[PDB]
Amino acid sequence: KAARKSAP
Amino acid sequence: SAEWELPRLRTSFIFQDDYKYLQDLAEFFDVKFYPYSPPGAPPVFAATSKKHAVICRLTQTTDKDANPCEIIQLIRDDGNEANCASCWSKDPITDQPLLCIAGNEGNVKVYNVTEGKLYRTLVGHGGGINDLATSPANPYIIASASDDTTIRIWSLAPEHEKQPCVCILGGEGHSYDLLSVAFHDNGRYVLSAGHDQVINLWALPEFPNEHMEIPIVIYYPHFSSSEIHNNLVDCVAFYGDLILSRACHEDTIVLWRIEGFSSDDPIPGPLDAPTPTDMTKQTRSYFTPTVSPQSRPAMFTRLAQFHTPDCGVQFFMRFRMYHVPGKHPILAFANAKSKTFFWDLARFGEYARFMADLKEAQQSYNGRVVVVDQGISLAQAQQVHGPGVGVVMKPAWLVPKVSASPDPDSPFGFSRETLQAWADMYDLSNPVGLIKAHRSLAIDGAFVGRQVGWSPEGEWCVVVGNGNRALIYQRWGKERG
Repeated sequence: KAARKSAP
Repeated sequence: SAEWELPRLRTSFIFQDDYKYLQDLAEFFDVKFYPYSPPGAPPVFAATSKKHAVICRLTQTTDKDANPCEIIQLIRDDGNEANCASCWSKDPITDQPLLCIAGNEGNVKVYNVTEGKLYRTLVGHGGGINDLATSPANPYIIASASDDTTIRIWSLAPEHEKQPCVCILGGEGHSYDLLSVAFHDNGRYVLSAGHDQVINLWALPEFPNEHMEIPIVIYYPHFSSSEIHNNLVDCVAFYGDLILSRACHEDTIVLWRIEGFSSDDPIPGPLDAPTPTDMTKQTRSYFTPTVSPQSRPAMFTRLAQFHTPDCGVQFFMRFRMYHVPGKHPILAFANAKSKTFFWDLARFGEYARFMADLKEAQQSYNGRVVVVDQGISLAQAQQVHGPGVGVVMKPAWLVPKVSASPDPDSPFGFSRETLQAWADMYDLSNPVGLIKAHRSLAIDGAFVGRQVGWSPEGEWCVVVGNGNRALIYQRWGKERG
């Protein structure tokens, strides 16, 4: 769904 | 020999956590090789974490156990901001290396790295800086992309010291935070992209060699599109006149071109730029060709898509091309699930020549085609099989598992599975196809790639990412067995 910049 | 050789993992390092007290938080966001050293000099890169710049020299070793990587400088940014962007410049008086670092405070810090000193600060942006690029035509010209939605162009030349902002790329081209900025080789065109899903190409004017009380403001890009991708765009580059870009959620690097764009043509002026007159057109271009059966001709053409599986919902991941005269152009990118991918672009052309020849021969000789590896001449293979048989020379790197061989043990042609596997990697006939990596290397651990760098001679490729990790791949090594 939402985009993420940080590492998982 | 060995122009076809692709890299292998040689060295890796983890640099100490430097952000946990201020998601796991520590990352190398950037890596850049110094580009202004003399030919043959040992290559130097800077890796930029949230709080540090780690400057390393690479030296080729004869000992597989020796460490080719040495850290010759380590700078801490002792401010209260996280960095994520770097580029190299040079002191206009001493010619010494300058490392530019920027992050969430919105200033460009310019460091004298050999002396461990702040040379100057570039102040002016209204938000965090996400990317920096130095002009290939002028090492004193730097572009920065920001959350303030603008690009500022700066000059470190002495004549602009009082007012180093030479140009602002503003107006309404962009509506949200910028993630990526890139210069053309000629230094007069700039690509920008970010969260608004727009990729813009801008034409820069010539900047006078004197004090500028105000920057030149550009209100309109000469090409604009939000149509190449369907998601935020976090990495844009020129490849000659062609364009490479990636978006979030897509698992591709897209090679495309602007129709009618050639850097051999004169540089258009600011008032040649198109304007968004109709809010329903999501692409506009000054460059558009006049001849087409469409009333509104196509303004861009998708050319190919490099398959980059398992990036998921991750963004801020950048790819890099090695592009130097006399060596093969190589694309490199690491995904969000512990893999590094490589494509040697010169393979495409040989594969294409080989399948054209193989297709020609199959038609002319009714499938009676024998393929022989290059490295026996064409002329002498033709004597051996006789004039009823087609002979095709096949590149040595193209290794087995246009019509397929009739049966498994036929002397002519290749199995369907051979041909499919090759096509997956090398066939460029489908713009919405997915090009499998020519090389895919696994990484131990959980690693998200942030940036890739290549040494001037192409023998090293450094991929950096999360956990402050650096992976250094090598080819054409001197290691003795």
